[PDB]
Amino acid sequence: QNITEEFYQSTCSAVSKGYLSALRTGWYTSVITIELSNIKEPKCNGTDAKVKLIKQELDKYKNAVTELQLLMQSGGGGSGGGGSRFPPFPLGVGSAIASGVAVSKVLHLEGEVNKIKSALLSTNKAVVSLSNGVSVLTSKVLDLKNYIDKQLLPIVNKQSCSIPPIETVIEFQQKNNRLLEITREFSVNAGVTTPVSTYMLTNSELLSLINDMPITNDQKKLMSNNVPIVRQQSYSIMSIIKEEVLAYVVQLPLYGVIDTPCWKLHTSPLCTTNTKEGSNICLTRTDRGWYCDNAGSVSFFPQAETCKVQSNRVFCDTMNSLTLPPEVNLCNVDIFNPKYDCKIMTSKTDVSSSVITSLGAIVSCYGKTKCTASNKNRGIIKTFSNGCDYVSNKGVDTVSVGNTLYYVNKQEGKSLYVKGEPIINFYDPLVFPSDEFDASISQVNEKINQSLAFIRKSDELLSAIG
Amino acid sequence: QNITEEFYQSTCSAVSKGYLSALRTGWYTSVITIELSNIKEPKCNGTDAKVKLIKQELDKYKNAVTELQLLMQSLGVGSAIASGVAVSKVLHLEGEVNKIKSALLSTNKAVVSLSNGVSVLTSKVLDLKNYIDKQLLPIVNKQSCSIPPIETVIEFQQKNNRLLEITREFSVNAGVTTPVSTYMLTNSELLSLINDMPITNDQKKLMSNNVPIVRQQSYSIMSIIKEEVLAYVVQLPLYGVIDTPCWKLHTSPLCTTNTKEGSNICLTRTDRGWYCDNAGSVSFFPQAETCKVQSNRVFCDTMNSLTLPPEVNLCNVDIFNPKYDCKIMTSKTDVSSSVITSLGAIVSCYGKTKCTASNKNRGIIKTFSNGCDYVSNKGVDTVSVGNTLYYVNKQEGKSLYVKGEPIINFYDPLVFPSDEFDASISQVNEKINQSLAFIRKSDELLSAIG
Amino acid sequence: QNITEEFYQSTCSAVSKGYLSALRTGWYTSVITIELSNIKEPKCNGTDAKVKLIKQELDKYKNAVTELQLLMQSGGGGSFPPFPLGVGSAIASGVAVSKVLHLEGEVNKIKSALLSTNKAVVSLSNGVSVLTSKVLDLKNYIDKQLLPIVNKQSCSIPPIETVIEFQQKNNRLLEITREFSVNAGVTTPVSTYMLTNSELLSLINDMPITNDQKKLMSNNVPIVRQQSYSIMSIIKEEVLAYVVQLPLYGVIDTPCWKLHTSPLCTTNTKEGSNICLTRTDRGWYCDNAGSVSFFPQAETCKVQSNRVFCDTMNSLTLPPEVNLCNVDIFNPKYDCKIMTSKTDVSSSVITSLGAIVSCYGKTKCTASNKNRGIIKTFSNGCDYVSNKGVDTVSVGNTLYYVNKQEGKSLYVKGEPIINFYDPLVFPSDEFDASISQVNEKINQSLAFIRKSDELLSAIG
Repeated sequence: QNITEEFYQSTCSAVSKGYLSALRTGWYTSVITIELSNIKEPKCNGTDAKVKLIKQELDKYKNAVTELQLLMQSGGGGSGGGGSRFPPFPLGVGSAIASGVAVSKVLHLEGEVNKIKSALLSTNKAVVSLSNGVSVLTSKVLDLKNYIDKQLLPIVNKQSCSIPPIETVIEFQQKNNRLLEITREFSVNAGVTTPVSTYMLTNSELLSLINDMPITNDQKKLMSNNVPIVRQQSYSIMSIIKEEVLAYVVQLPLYGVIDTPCWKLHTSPLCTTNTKEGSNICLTRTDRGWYCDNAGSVSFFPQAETCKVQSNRVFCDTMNSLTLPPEVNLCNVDIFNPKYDCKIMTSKTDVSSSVITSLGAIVSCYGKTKCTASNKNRGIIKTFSNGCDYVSNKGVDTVSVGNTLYYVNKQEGKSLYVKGEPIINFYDPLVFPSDEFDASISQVNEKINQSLAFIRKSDELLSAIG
Repeated sequence: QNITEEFYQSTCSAVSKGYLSALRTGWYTSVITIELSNIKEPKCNGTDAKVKLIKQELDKYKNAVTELQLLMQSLGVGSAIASGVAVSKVLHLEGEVNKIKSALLSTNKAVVSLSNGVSVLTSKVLDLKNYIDKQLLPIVNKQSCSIPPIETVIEFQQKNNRLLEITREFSVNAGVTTPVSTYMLTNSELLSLINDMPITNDQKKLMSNNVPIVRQQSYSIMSIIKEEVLAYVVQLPLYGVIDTPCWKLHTSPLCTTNTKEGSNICLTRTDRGWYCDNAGSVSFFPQAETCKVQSNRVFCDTMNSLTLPPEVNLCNVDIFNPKYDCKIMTSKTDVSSSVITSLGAIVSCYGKTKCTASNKNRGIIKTFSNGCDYVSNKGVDTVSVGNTLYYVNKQEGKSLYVKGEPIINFYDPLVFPSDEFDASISQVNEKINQSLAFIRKSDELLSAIG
Repeated sequence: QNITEEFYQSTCSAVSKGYLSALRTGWYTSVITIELSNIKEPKCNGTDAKVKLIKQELDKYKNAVTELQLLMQSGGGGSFPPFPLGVGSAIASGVAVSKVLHLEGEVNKIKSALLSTNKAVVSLSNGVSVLTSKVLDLKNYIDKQLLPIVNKQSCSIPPIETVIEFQQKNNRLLEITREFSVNAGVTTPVSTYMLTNSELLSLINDMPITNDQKKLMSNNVPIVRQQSYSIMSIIKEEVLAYVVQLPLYGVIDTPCWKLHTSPLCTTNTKEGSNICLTRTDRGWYCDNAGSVSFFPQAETCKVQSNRVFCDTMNSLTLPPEVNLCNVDIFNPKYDCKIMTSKTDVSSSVITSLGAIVSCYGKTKCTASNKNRGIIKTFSNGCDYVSNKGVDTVSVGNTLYYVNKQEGKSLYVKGEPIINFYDPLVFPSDEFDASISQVNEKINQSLAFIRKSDELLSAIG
């Protein structure tokens, strides 16, 4: 690839370029089914150890079915059970599984299970048009019902217990295990699971489902090569168990935006060094996070949690995002530019830290803190002094600030240092607004203008009073 | 249940009513036990395949016992497991292990009163002592290793598995696991425990019907391995508040819409989250991540709650009431966003952003103007703001739009305190009045210089 | 373990002393390997039930190998609080080792290291020298015990013991693959499948630490597992290799103390006409190489007995004089960090051996003993109760349980400093301020009132 990075000395920030987008823009819902045996508790006067084992396994099957019935009588969510942390203040709140739960609700209607049974009578992969009009893919991943009714029931519902061969015991355990594990995952998660396990959907099943999705060939390639990330961004929703059938909705991500350029903004505090003790003013860019070009705008992801990087491919999730004009990138070229009100925040908090970037490290070293960049073999190679500086991952293994040792990413590429005057040095510290939790260049310049003009006016008055 | 929803246009915020409470006020603790074999590494001379398998499984068991021994001893702020830890510290005191042990010699369910006066159900859930001693100790740990049946191999793996899985769960969770897994306590065991608890039949019905949520809000606490017994404490919620009115507050930014650049002021209700009536007060859950909803039933932990006067609800009906000072934030951040409510969607559309509500068949069914607006989930499937597509909840209910003047209009922007990250109506009013007072001091002074 | 506690009425805060540090100062990485058989699909034309079971298990093995192959192509890793806290890269070390392992010829380096032995130090290319372990040899069992049975154009019938034993051996590979597949190749905590308990203990023995540190890690294996990563690296050349990244506790046994804070508001009669002040420096503090390591997110720190396992990457380095904020809040050497508001609601903080209660407004705030009932009804303000005869603390509809840990606590009487502040000069919405910054704003507002009022007074 060409992963590049730029450090701006003027603003104590860095931008990593060269990444390729994979944005989650929508959802694809599918229905997965397991055929279950009707079957009852064994009427079988039996005493052999193999009979005991088969009966124990049939009890595990029966209890799993019971526990899934309990799960179905509260099936999906109440827009779930529960949700993630309230999005940060600017962002919005969504209902992640509203789509899959909408499908799960339809499955609860009477006669729906019968529609699905009669489309999978002959085959394992069929489309069904539900009552509400939506057509869904429907899979049968496991046929217990056949195995128990043909191999097991003939030996347990006589009254006198045909002794099984040990191979039948082992085989029945093998088949029953997936139902058991699906039920465990559902019971401990209130019927909604993420990520989607290999029990909920195997690799072969997921790849077949991906190949049947209404997406492009490039989208199918991207999803197939990145099954782990897809599982990370998927939900399995318990829906129903009736008519000798278990049905759950699997909700796969839909990567509507692909291959658009992304970049990542890292920010560290930029304080004055020239003064001593509590006389220093600090500003810090606040727009850190991921950016991807998206439909003539920029999709901004401020939480480092909603984006997942493999190599140069950035799988972000549009639900946790803002939409901004392209001019936002001017904050990385001309932070005082007129077209965009670049957002900063201020304080007097004069303490040191370091941010590990994609292929480098930003160090904000203030006061008398030990700030150092070192190599496992050759020793210290860069000794920082007061201010905000940067060191590339080339030839550097660790960055040490205070008593904290950071390892840098040996993910390798080319970084460029853009020398420039720190902008904190352009502000008069007497008229500096040093408690802005969120501000902009225009808002801060506005407050400065106001304070200056008041000093102006009151002095004019105090001179005119002789 | 009749879930209802209201959208206050005046304050850009919605309220979902009709839910019913289940608030955890107490803890019930139970002592789960597994009887074990004092066994040692065996002195058999083996070399057979089935013998090798049984030795492997026995060493799995012995390593699990060793792991559990190395475990057993090695808003506000609270600790959720204080009750269970109290019981666990009781069990470490010598003599109590024998108390439970004799209490379960004959039966598998018992009530035991321990030394510091707590009455706890204790339950033997697995007896590896007797299986190992009667089926698996004879053929092993003598001169040379009589052969086992393959049925014995199968059965010993099947039995040792629960101990092994419990040991793993405790191994990665440092001896405290939540939710309580099915290996710690199966569905049958949990239901029996519930039916034997000293609680109302209302609580028995609620807990029995909502086992997964009970697991969500429970704890398995590793306690002891002594006297050939493994004991852990399971800690279950006691929902001392049931069927009281709960309601959910959703909020979104409310901004001026005209006309140019960054010349707008913004204001947002901050009190969003779950509310439930509780002993003549309102329990507020601000981390609405902590409440779990099944149908119309909201399960919350009161330890994650704040307590408010009932007058807090006035903020929904009249944000300028005298009695309660409604908490808001102010800002200038004029960005488009959307909140997916219980059965609708709030959309705050500002600037060039295109905002839409679409049905899966009719295409777009609403195009939002700049400002704060609402849409019901009747005939709406998705809400699209900018590049973000949200699906709306499809739980059904009735949704009422309460027309009103956006209160951000009532504010003169030239004296608007647009920094207030935590404020209220009256704090903003006080700052507005103070700025006006400074203005008027200067103004009447200069009028007087004539 | 002498846990002591002091409550400071003047500042509505409390310090619990008497703890011992265990700080994650660094990382230790090693490479774990499993030997795998190549094996193609068997194609033996037999249909005995045991043959069926063997071929099913081989299919599970084959799909596991394919899932690991996919995870290799993606790679293990291809890569917050505002108090300026740094932004690290947790698995950068292990990912560096994995990156090296991807290169041509490194697999054969480890393979040649591990023919004669099961544990050996390998020198890979980029100046990395890693301890390598071989923890399962599936290639030998498959190629000796299984392959003759099943690759013969007419498969010999296996004994049932072979079916069961193959399931036993294949289990660990299957479980490791399952863990990796739902975590995108990076799992934490490190499970007993990734690294069993005896394996982890041996790896601990072969770390470059003092025997005291080895004892500490081996006695708190659950904490070590919680603080460790397993990074899938490669499957190729009949070898599966994944990197294990263990915490490295370079600082242990130094003094640690925890600071708890609670809002300190004015009790007076009227309204939200109160001023409120709160120390913002809650969290853990540990002496560290002549400085104080500060952990503001007390979330990041585990506590076992009086030992505090913290991670330095969630910490700030502070001068020792920070502790002076616990003695004189107004001392000039260190500038104590506070916050202010008018926000009037009651809360309670459970300390190590007590409870701070900030009871404001018309709230029922009580402290109860389980056998005696309510033993204190808190009056409006900030107060403290010790666990000596106190079991629970109830504020509003919320019931907190007090820590019953044995120790001694000292109530330190003093005048609440919120009373020193004039409620009209008071800067009452400061999200993150200091004593000095509040004094600065108060002086500025006072000066404005002085000038404005005297000015308009002299206009006779």
